[PDB]
Amino acid sequence: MNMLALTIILPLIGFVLLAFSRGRWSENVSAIVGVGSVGLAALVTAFIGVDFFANGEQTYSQPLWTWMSVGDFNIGFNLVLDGLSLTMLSVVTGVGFLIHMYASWYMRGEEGYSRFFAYTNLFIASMVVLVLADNLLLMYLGWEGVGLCSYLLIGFYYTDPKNGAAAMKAFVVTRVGDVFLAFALFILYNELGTLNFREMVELAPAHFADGNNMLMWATLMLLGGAVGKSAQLPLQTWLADAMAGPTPVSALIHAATMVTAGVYLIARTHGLFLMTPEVLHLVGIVGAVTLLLAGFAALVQTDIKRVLAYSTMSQIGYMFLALGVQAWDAAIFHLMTHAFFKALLFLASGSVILACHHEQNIFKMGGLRKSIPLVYLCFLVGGAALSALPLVTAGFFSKDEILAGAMANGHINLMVAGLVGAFMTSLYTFRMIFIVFHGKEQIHAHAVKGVTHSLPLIVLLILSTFVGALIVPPLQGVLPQTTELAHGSMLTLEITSGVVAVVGILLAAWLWLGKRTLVTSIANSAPGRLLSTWWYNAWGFDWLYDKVFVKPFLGIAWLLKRDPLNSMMNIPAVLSRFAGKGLLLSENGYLRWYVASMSIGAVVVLALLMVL
Amino acid sequence: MIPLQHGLILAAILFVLGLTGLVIRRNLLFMLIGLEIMINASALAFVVAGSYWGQTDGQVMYILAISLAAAEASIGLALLLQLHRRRQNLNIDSVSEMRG
Amino acid sequence: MEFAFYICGLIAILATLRVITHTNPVHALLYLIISLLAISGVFFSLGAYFAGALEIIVYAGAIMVLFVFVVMMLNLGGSEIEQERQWLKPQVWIGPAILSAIMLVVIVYAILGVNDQGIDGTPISAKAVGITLFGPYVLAVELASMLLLAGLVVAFHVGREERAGEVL
Amino acid sequence: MTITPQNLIALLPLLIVGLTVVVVMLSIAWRRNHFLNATLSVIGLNAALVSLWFVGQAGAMDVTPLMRVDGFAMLYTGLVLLASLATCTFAYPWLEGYNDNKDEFYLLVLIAALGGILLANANHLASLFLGIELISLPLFGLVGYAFRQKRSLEASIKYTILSAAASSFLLFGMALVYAQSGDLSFVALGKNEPLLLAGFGLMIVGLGFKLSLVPFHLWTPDVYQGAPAPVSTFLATASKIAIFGVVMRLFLYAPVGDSEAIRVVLAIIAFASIIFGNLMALSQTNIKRLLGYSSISHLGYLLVALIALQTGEMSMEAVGVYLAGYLFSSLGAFGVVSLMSSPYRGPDADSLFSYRGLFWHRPILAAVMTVMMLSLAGIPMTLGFIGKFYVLAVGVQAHLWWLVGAVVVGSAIGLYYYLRVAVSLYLHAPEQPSNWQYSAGGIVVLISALLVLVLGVWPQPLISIVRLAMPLM
Amino acid sequence: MLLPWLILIPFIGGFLCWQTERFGVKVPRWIALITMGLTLALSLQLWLQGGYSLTQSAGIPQWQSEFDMPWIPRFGISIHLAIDGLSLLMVVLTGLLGVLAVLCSWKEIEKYQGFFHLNLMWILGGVIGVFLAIDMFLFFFFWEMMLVPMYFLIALWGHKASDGKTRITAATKFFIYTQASGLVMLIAILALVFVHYNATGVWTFNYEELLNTPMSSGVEYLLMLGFFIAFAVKMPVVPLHGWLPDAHSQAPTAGSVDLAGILLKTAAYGLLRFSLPLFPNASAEFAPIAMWLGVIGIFYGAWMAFAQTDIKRLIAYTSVSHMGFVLIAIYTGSQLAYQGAVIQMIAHGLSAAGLFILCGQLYERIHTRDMRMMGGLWSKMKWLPALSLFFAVATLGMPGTGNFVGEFMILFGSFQVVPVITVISTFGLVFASVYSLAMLHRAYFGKAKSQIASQELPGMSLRELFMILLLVVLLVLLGFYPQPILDTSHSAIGNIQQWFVNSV
Amino acid sequence: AFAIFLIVAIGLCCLMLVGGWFLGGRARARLRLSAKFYLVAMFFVIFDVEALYLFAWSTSIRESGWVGFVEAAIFIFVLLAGLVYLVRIGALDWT
Ligand SMILES: OC[C@H]1O[C@H](O[C@H]2[C@H](O)[C@@H](O)[C@H](OCCCCCCCC3CCCCC3)O[C@@H]2CO)[C@H](O)[C@@H](O)[C@@H]1O
Repeated sequence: MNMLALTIILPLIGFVLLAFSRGRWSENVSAIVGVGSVGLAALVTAFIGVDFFANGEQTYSQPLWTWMSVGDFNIGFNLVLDGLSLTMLSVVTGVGFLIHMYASWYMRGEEGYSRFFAYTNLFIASMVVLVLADNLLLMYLGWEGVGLCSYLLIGFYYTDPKNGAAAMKAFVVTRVGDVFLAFALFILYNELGTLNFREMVELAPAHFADGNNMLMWATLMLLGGAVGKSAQLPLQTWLADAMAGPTPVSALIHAATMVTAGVYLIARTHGLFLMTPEVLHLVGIVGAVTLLLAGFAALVQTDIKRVLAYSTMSQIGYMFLALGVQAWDAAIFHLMTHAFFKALLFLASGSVILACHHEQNIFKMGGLRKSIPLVYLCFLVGGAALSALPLVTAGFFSKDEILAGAMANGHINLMVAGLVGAFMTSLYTFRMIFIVFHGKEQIHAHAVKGVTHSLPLIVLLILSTFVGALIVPPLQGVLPQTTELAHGSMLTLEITSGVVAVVGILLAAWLWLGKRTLVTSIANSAPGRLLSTWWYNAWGFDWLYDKVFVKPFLGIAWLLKRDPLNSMMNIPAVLSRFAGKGLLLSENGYLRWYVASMSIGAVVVLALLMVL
Repeated sequence: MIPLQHGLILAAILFVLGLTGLVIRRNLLFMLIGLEIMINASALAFVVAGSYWGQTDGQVMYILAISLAAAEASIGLALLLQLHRRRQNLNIDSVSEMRG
Repeated sequence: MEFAFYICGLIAILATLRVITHTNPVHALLYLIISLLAISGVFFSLGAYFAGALEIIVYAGAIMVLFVFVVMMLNLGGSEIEQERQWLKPQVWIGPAILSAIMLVVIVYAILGVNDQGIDGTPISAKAVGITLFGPYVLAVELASMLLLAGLVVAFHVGREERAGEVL
Repeated sequence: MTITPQNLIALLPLLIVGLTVVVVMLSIAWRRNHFLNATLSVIGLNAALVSLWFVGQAGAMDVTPLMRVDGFAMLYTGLVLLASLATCTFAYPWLEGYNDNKDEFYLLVLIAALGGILLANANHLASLFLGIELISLPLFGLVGYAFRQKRSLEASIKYTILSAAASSFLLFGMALVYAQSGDLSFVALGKNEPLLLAGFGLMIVGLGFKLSLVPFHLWTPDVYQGAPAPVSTFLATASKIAIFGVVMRLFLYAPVGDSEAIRVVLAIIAFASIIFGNLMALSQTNIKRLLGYSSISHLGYLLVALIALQTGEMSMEAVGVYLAGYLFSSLGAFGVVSLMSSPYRGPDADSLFSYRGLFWHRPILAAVMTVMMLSLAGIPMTLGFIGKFYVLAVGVQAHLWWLVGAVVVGSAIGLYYYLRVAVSLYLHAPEQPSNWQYSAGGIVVLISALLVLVLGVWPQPLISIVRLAMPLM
Repeated sequence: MLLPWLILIPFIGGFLCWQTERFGVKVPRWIALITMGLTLALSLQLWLQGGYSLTQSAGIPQWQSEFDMPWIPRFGISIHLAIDGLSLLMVVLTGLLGVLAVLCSWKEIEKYQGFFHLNLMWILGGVIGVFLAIDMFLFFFFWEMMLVPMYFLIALWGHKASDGKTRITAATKFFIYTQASGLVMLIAILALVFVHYNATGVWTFNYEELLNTPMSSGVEYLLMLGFFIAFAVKMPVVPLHGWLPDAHSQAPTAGSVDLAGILLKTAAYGLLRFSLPLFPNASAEFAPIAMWLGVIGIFYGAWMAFAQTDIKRLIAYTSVSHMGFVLIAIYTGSQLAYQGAVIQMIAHGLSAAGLFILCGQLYERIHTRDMRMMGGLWSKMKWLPALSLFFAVATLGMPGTGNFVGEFMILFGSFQVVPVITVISTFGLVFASVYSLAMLHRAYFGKAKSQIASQELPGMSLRELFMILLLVVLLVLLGFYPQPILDTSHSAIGNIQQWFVNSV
Repeated sequence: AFAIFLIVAIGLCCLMLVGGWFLGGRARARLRLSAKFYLVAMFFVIFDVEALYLFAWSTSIRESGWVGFVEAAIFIFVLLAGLVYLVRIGALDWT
């Protein structure tokens, strides 16, 4: 331990190195340093995690210095390694390392190799900052750093307009979220003036004698931000388009990084949300609605990447339900399993959309089963864990523990919903899977094996199974409240889950695997078509936003392309130019005039003098 | 007898007439004439005031006023002559070259 | 000693009006002279003897003179007569007429304010006007010379016309 | 009341001038030599200045009922002499080009200058009238001195006639006030009577004409342009500086000078001259005409400090400071314009265009012309500023809000046109002096700008020195 | 004691540039440089000798050093120079930005280098003065004295625009604007010395003694308005800003570096030291309007910036947007808001300096300012795309850079005093995202181009690199470890803060 | 008694007028003739006026004093220098 710093210094060093080495490096060397650093950061995460368990699970705080000082305003650069932190961190450097290898192979011979890897190193560094957040400010360095790197990697393939504009939808939205988070910070500092988790948690019950009015806002904004970075509603619109990025990215940011950051922040501030019941209740709610809408839509995506996307959105939805109903250990456990099998799913999706020569559309694909074994198998394992297959999948244990919290707290509506959602997930997941690997092989794929591809896929497959469920996050020593346990209903429940899951997979098999004549017939129907386009279109949100925000914003911008104020001010100048000419019209060399002028002027002087 | 108001009223009336003329007239000769009528009216007033008050000042001033008169007729007619070799009539509006 | 004033005055006034109306210069200059004489008379009304006399022998005596001399040498007076008649019409005259009439009215109104304290027309010996002229006003006597002399120098630099006819 | 040796020492500069006038006119009548007549006239003025010094050694007496000789008169005389002297050292080369006789010029100059000293020294009412006749007559001639061009002549005639009309109002006014109020001396303004005011307002009409104050300003550009450039130099500095001297002193002693109606009509007039001045000054291409409108406005600015005379004594001081500033600045500008006309040739450098680069072949005249060009506009590092300063100071300090606002607004407008000009002087040159007579004018402008720069940056010397020449009260 | 040499070295510097050009067409630059190294060095020396962190609040009249000399005794006006932590910082900043403005033009010749560089020194020095000056006259004097030389720089070395406005007209707008605002602040000062003397019978144009002044409520107001307006034109606040986009559009690159990176700063710093102390009460009553014009500048600024077709002009409007935030920060008693202000002014100094220098080399390499004819520019040059990227990042308040540090402290404080406004301004932060990004895309991302001008372009000379990198480093350190700044300024800040509040 | 002086006055004027007019007539029949003629007539008017002044001086001489006389002196001397000027300018050559 005590090397908590290396878990940032490494990714950071890598980053600077790769960013100062533009193309001057052979794919193999920049791959070497890019993957390598993060690798050594994983290694250090292991060393420190081990010294942590051995040391007896003692909260470790390593203060680096003070980021800044004002009178009552003291913010510090401190790293706080506890159990939750160790989960976040382990996940990051691990899943990270893996995605780093798979990307290592995936990006061979491509615009800016060194560049991609630099950005990645910065993404890791940023995340690791985020997770070792002593306060909220250093954390905010985290969230911003993250959002940024995500903007860069999404909008990595700059040459195309659509790509970029996806990166910008990303940054804008994640930003607005980050503003809500801000407000959270400003309120929590005006009220407690410490912005350091533990202290806020104490001075919180102390100072909020008559709380439940300013604490409410603080937390609810913490939520705002959480929603933002986790793509929950209603800051979800940015997730779909996000798929415009290179696959390895859609793994990193989509499975083991950003969304997880949102949920994790909502976790660390558990004590604060607790003191504000209603908003924790909200957290739950939005989690639910999100997993639902997300599912329904994920059902219609004609694109591998985008299906997987609305998947990640629904899953994060689950996690937000787990949190919304005081099932913190459940939420985080699930976050881990989900990093596992979502990393798996996305890497695989890369190997496939690539092996199809950049096809990426399910329909223009097909019968891949025989063509590629490794990949097909991976989509089966993953897709199954995601579907929450009763055994051999950790995802089942996840969903379970979660609904165990849900029901276990008399929140049976979020429970029922969540189930409806398990049905949903199994269903769409396999619509995709079947449609991609079973049926008429339209594009003749072929396979290629290397360590830097196979190995990662293999480890992710392993950990994506029930074997993944073997690992358990040290969420007791941290103090996050234990979930209210259940029993006897634990089995009725569990089998209900397994049953809905299996019914799902089967029904998907019957729905597509044949002629699809039923599904096809029901697509062309009027209602089925209406809804079809609906769920296809993110439910209409992108529309509502582009219509009430983007359109009128740009509307103003066009409406003022020239400063109406600059002109409003040029008014006097004009008055004085034309006044100029006007008067000037009295010098006309006519002596007679000038004389008559003296005369009149005299007359005015006399009249005035008389009147006064 | 000698109501100062009437003498001064005379002075004024004349001054005004002379000015009017000065504006009405296009021929520089006539304008110069105007100017003379004016300087004369003003000196007249001055002496009338010098009569209200038992002072030699009204008069000595009048003296200066007419000294001026002379100098101005000198230079003014000299100008007119310099302008007869440039305009048959001394129509004054013709000198309008310089303008705003 | 009283009425003489008034009649002299109205006569003069009428004469100046006349000078302002007429077109043939000689008639004008003559009329302006008549006026000046009537004002010499008025001067006398107020016992401004050195004044009235001085006006007879100096103003209308040598100034108005130099004028007649120049109009006669130039002989310009005469021709352009119709060209001069074109200029004096109601349309051109009324504006300035109204203006100056107004001004006159304001002035006169402002005249009727000060206290008249009518003073007798008790003579003023020339010798007195000179006693002052060359005692209190010494410097003025000395400078009016300068005024007249400059009058000359410029009158020469302008009124003189070189021989531009002869060609090189 | 007669004249003792004292009073002669105290009429010293006036004497010396008169003498130079006669002497020079005689020499002219005998030989007709340019160089000689000039060098004579300048020896003479210089004389009149050191003479000032010898007046300084003597007492602040009163020579006749028509005069008063104090430090105030010493200041205004000193100035008017500088003005004149400069005018001559300028008109030399320009005349050297002239084909006709060159000599009558310097005479008209001497004469006008004498009249200006009568103004800087007057206390009676007649003295003023005569001082303005002396400041008018020879100037008519100076306007017409190159009557060959239609301009110069039209100018001379217009200026003459109008000038006479004004002299006429002024007279008839003096008549009305003295009539109502049986005294000619300033101090005895007939101790708000109707006729008194009236007469005073006609007097206004006249003074205002001579001063270029709206609505009696019109002739200004015509006349600044029409006349030989140096004659413009003297037409703006000497005449205006001195007529102002007399108007300050008059409205000071004059008890009616504390009146309201008059202070109002005055303020109005000032305000309006500032504004119309710079406004009409904007769209100009004819350097001269510009400097002319410019003058109308600056007479506005001083008129301010005159309206705020009753309240505070620094008032006058300001006026002095700013009158020196104005002086050296106008001598700089006009100096480079008449100096630009150089040997007579034909018409002068009316067109701004002629000025362009101009720093690329004639650098130092461009410098002088920009330093003055800023000065005149009210920028720091120039006496123009310091004067701006004082005018504002005396403005608020006396609580004259409208007038002050106007002052700043104006200053802005001016920023526009003057700034333009200097920049012109730096833009790119358009495609296309030996005598030590040109060098006079040269080192003259040079020195003068060096004054607005130094004295811009370290005003104390001038300030105190002006503070030092008070009138007798 | 040392202040004089601080104004002199730049003055004498300019003179020497001018009278060295004739020795070699290359020398003036070197002179300007060397002299700037000297000046900066001195700033750093007074930085080192005086306490890095000095006593927080001994009272308004306190200075690491002071210098007094008679000047216009008749008026009680003397050469009064005074150093603070605040002023110290503003002077280091100006010295740096000086060295850079000398570098960034190292590759631009028209007319004479001597005249250029001299003009430049008079600007820079004169403004340094505007900081060190404490005698109100000397202050005002320096204030106009710099505007002249600037207006020469714009009207004599700036490139003509796309809109058809001659450089001379930009120089004009700028000059009239700042100068006549100047007139108003002058007449204020006048009214004030007048009141102080008219209640203690002593003419002084001195800061310290003028504080004492008793004032009828309503008059302190009008006075404080004068001072405002004059600070509102140079800041800028809204209505009075257009001179900024134009003057930046037309300005030579060194001119836009110095204009954007300093003069506006002087506007704020004067707001602080003069508008508040001299008039605490009236200020206090005026804070609302001040803060609202601040939000309106935040927004209107970002919008005009984003709707920009020309680069330099967008950047300019960016500076307007940020000043909005400062103006707000000021009228909110928070001392936190003031620390925020300080660190953010110097921050945005480094930032905008960076953008205008880069935009400068970008023009040097594709002779254009209209983004409309530039895209996917990244492929072409080496560093410009990515350094431009970094500075674009930092512009919008991104942690890791100073801009965040300062804008967020500002926000914290502002919020403690008035939240509604603070939140709204933060949304301003969201707009900052939009424009900074748009700019970034238009320049370097997308279609290889929209005009033939885009083929593989020349490299970035070592000058360009090492100056832009020096700037980067600075902004990074400032984002990371702000303490030295916060401390150096904490003294003077605490003082103005205490006084503003206490006096109400 | 009185009116006789007024008659010699109106007469004197009348005569100067007629005469001047006839001289104008005869004049109608390096400077040029008309210029010279004018200059001369002018200096005549001047001499006239300044003479007025002189007489004024005359009426009271002992009452004026040494300064009065010295004044008359400088005055006349200047008038005379004015004549020397006019002559030496060549308005004499012809008349
Ligand atoms: O690299 C791609 C292109 O980038 C630029 O184009 C485009 C670029 O693609 C595009 O992203 C950029 O942003 C347009 C943004 C509009 C919405 C702003 C936010 C509205 C929200 C409302 C709610 C409150 C928060 C703010 O504009 C450049 C064209 O003006 C370049 O000009 C192109 O040449 C490139 O190909």
